[PDB]
Amino acid sequence: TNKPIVLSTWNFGLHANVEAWKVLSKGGKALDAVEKGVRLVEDDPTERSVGYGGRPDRDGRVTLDACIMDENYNIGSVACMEHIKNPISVARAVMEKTPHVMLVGDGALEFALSQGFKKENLLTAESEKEWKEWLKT
Amino acid sequence: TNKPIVLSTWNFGLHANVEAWKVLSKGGKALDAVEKGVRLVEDDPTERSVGYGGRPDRDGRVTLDACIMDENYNIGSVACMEHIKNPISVARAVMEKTPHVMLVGDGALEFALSQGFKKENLLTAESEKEWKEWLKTSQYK
Amino acid sequence: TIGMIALDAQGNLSGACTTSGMAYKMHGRVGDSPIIGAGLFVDNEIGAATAIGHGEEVIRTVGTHLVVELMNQGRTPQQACKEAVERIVKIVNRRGKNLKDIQVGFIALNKKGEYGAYCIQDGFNFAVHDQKGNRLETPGFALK
Amino acid sequence: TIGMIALDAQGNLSGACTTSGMAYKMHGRVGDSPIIGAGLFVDNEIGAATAIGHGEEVIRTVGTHLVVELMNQGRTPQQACKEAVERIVKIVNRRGKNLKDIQVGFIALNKKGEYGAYCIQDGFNFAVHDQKGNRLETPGFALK
Repeated sequence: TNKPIVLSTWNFGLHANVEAWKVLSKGGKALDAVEKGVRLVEDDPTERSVGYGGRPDRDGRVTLDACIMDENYNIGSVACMEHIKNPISVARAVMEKTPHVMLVGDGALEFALSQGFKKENLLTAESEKEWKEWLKT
Repeated sequence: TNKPIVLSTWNFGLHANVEAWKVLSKGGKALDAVEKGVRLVEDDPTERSVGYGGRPDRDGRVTLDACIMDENYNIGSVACMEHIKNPISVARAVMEKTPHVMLVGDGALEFALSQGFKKENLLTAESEKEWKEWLKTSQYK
Repeated sequence: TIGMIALDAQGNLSGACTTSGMAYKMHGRVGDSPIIGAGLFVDNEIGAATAIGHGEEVIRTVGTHLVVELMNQGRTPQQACKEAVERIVKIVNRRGKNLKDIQVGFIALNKKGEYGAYCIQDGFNFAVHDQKGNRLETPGFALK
Repeated sequence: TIGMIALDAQGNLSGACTTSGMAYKMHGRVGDSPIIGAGLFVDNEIGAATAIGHGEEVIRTVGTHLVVELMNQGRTPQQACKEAVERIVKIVNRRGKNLKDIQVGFIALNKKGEYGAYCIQDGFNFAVHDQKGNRLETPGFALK
């Protein structure tokens, strides 16, 4: 068996993998490794397809979707959630702390605040500019 | 081949099936039959697990989820949509009139309003009273 | 929730699912009803399925997609519903949960207009209308 | 979107998917990333998979659940990803759409730590880290 091992999507996976590997190489759990791996990209405002710096919807709202699945069919999911930089971690909170597996929209944000996540402005200057430029075309 | 044929869930399925069969027995499309069929139950306030008359969330809000799928992998879905009595038909509109397959929340309602659907109050007196009863037994705030 | 699947006079399938969800859910909770593959799945070369039961459990097992894939592998509708529920019971055990706390079931149709239904628990009925008229049937159930 | 799937030193699988979604989407649009069976699926007795491409098309085909069931049925991760893309290509054709307008792909891992990937179109790479190191790998694609 070839283990531990992590795979991730796109070129930005390569640096995300290095973060995941800090957990996996020390014998840590796959769930912790994938969360930390993807949070790196969530946090990065220069990666504009994930998390902070995300290109907005047509109304200028940055809305994020995420889900997580562990080794025993535990799942959590958020969708269309605004203002929280680490949706993967809210998803993990939906999984671990509620009787539900998916929260969306304002409900998802309410829940996130109840768990201590911090409300933030995820629309960067660069994404705002490009959005206003798109409104022109 | 045994066709046409329709199946639906629960005892109220029997009543939906009658509606569906008005389409199917005349050679109509499955997609139209299923939409007509489930809209009966959405419309009925005494059916308290679908549409109008639906039991609210813990905050007293009636939020509806629906999806539809045709014979050639076209799909539409709405989730957590308030105020629209017929979410199956909004889902149908997501499918037919947008480049998306799933809208949720305030966006689902906004799109519904743009398609000519009307805001309605889906919370019945009966459902409001039972909700209030639950607030007491569960002590939720 | 109501789920409905049909096979029309042209031999085409479609389906629909619609719900108010679990009473007194957390605001923003979504169940299986609007999720393709969970609450509803339709493939005109194979069959269609729609689900009942606790939404969270249908979502975690992708249940209607599973039923239709079993039909694709050659199971009849009834065999597919049962075998889906049997896989799902194993998963409940793997989870360490009590089967009595979990209801999942399916109704299914194929391109022949053969049909089937199965659930974890007794207590569900479904309505079937074909040229022999409309009727309420009961499915097999695993928890005996 | 980033999806990530891992097999740890204990031999357990887990996965995560997170996105900002399609740029300039309609308010409220949801793609495949939060949908279990579409953007992500993990079964610790079989394997895991996560999806890339147009969200609407991953949802439509329930693609990661498909890839994992193909592994269940004896396909390698590479074989499963390729077969799932080939069935999706057939569906795009049945739909009358132009394959150039549709990107779907998958990455997959099994319980032995075998892995693989495949996509409709070129231009996608994945990253893989194991004890030999971290590598950027470029999978095959159907649209040639």
